[PDB]
Amino acid sequence: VLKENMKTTYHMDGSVNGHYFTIEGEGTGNPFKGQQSLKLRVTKGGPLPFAFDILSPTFNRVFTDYPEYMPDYFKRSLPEGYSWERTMMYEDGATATASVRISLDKNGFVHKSTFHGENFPANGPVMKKKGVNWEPSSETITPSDGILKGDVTMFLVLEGGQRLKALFQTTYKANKVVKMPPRHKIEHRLVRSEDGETIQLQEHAVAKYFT
Repeated sequence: VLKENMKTTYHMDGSVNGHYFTIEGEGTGNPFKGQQSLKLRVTKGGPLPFAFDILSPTFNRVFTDYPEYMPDYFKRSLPEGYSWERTMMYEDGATATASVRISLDKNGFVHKSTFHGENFPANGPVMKKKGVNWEPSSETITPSDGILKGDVTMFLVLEGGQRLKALFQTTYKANKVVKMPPRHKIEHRLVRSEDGETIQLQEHAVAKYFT
């Protein structure tokens, strides 16, 4: 059952510019209100020599506020769950891919991810750890042959105020056949903070039709 207070355990293996790392952590949130808060720790390869923000959107569209009148592909995928694949193309030529499987154990969600980043400029804002936070965004969600496609133009706010642009494209694939929504959008607000060792993420997400 999907709880009003739903927990997640996270495991990520990844590399950025050939630097391998591992992240583990926990989350809690209200999936029906599209709210979640995460506590993440670097367990291998820390301190990360890159801005954590390029990883944060990898750490679950179940935590989206969907109206009753719109099909919720992600909540309908439960308890079987779903997986997703994502490409992230930065305007400076840097590229990243992410792969995630979302499933359940007795305590809540199990979130297992991989992340491969390369060709971020060595003296760019990401390797110099100048990321602050992503801007709020609007992701277009489009059905296509059993899976959903997501398309969102992202802007990472840097120290000093300039913005690094990247195009995110995601495919979302339920582990069973589920009824699928029409084209719509999801409005995101993802905020990163820090508590000593712990990297903290909070996301709010709401689904809406266009117009």
